Amino acid sequence: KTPVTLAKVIKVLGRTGSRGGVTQVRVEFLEDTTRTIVRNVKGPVREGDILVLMESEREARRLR
Amino acid sequence: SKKSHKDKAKHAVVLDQDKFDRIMKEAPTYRYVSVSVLVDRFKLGGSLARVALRHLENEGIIKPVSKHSKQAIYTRAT
Amino acid sequence: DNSQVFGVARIFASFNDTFVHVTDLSGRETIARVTGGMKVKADRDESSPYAAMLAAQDVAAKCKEVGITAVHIKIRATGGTRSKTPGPGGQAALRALARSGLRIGRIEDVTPVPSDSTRKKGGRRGRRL
Amino acid sequence: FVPVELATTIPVEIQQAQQEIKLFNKWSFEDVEVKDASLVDYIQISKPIYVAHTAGRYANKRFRKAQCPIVERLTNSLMMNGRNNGKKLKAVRIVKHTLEIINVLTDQNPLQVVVDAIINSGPREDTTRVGGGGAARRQAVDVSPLRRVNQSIALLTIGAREAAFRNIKTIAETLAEELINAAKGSSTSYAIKKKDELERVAKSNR
Amino acid sequence: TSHCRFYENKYPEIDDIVMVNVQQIAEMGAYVKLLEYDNIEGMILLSELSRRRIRSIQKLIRVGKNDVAVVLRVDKEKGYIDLSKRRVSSEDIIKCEEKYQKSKTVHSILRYCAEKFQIPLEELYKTIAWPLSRKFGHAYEAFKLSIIDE
RNA sequence: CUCUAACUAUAAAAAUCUCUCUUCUC
Ligand SMILES: [Mg+2]
Ligand SMILES: [Mg+2]
Ligand SMILES: [Mg+2]
Repeated sequence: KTPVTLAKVIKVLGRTGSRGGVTQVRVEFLEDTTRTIVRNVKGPVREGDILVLMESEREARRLR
Repeated sequence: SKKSHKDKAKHAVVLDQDKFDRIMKEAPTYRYVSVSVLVDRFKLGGSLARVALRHLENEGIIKPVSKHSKQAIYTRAT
Repeated sequence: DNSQVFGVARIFASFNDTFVHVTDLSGRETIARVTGGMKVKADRDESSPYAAMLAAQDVAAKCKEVGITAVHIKIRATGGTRSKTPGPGGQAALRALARSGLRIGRIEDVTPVPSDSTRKKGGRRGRRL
Repeated sequence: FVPVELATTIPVEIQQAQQEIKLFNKWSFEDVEVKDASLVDYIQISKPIYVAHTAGRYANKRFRKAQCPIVERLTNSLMMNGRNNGKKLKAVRIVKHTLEIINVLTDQNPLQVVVDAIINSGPREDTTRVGGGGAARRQAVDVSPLRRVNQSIALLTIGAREAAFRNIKTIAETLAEELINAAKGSSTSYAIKKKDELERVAKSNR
Repeated sequence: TSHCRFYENKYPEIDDIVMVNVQQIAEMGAYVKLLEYDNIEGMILLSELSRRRIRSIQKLIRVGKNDVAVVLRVDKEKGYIDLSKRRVSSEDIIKCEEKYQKSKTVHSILRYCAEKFQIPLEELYKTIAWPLSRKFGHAYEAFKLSIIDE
């Protein structure tokens, strides 16, 4: 099964990770834009970009 | 080092009458006719792949696309 | 009341291997015992939020098929003499139950509290890692 | 159509109605679409270019790599493994032959095939090495679309090079077969295989 | 021809034990062939590889040789196996290796018979070996009884 | 001359060290 969802990132909540490569993204689900999640992105990204996810409810904590 | 490939006859290099017949017959119905692809069927060593491949262009058995050296781009003649 | 068939979640959430175990509203008949360790392998993610999420989805499916629709949730830390703090998987399990269909009512903390008795494990100086 | 009077006459197909800027005067940048909405804005099929090779100031700001021509970026990333640094003309000839092959095999206007391949070979979940000393375990994150396209193009070119090394299939043929197998779900392609491995190892180490 | 499964199905089952041979270790670990079941690949990534701290990478893997293994997840669409080696207790490893020894021993005899009669090994396992393993728990014990009882 | 609200998720291991001391006055 492929329950991927597209979420448009609206805010970059700074950067985290051991070496400092992964970024906080506040994504907003393209379906039902009422909902917002924070997640962790490898690679550069700006506001307005969209992301593809398999897991949807996983709101992972800060990597450390 | 050691020859761990232990391959077969490393491709045929001398042509045979049946080989001639099969190249003439099966030149169409294979969209791509390039020296490496002719070699891929174990039939052609490669040195004559360009040579026989050129021979296919004697009464339009295969039509060209590009003629850059170090390759060949040929398609089945419609 | 439109016949919401109530049940109880009774979340147990420690620093290790959170538990989700639905019983009847009377707290006697088990439904969907499936635990934190069931759906994770490395045994380190036992307390991880994802473990709680997976166990929660399995419980949600079994609970919906048996018949319990609304679930009353109680979160239990390790309790007793041990550390008084809700497990990290508790929040994830609660959120996951909240999403997956089953309705929610009357969440309260059930973590036991002693009268500071039965001297806690560790010694005087305690864990000196 | 209107053979224009010139004292130096451009050949016909290079002259007639060039108000129709295209890739090689052979493949159309029109009729080219991206399936996913994730990789749009990071694939530059918007501007039609005569040669996938352009001296652009495309490394000054943070995201100027986004609007480089995708076919030009494929040419540029084709040159790898020292013995082939620079030599952009050879990479352009190789991509031209690959475009020819992508045309004649499975007609499917080749720009659509290459964009479909890079779309379906961009990994979406990767791992980072959060493990400090004791629990040296990697934890899963999801991938930015720019990282997706960059990793997909790198994976495609590296698989092409690995296939073509010390093999009779010319690098053009290997790159073309890589792109063709990537456009479909064919797990025979190196890029799709490694991307699937990455996604699955992310899923295992969520 | 040497091939075919040792157990009932081709795919390994969840939460079982196998013993696998290692051939290759790329970056994330070793995806390796199985010698207890069939011949497909299954991966051990580095997190579930060494019970001790990850100090020796090649010394504990020893490319080319066999080792106990435990299957965690199965993807019953394509042939992908998730597998580990840390998670086999000291009590367990001995029964693991005993089951492998039994499965390996039963293999060679039917291999000989299949080679001699040019019958696929799959057919011999389907016909005689599998019903014996159902009757007696294992086929080698069935052959030991065959020496005693016809 | 005027008012009490926001709260997070850190511990793998790391032992030892040979000379040689040289100064302040118009
Ligand atoms: Mg200490
Ligand atoms: Mg201390
Ligand atoms: Mg000493």
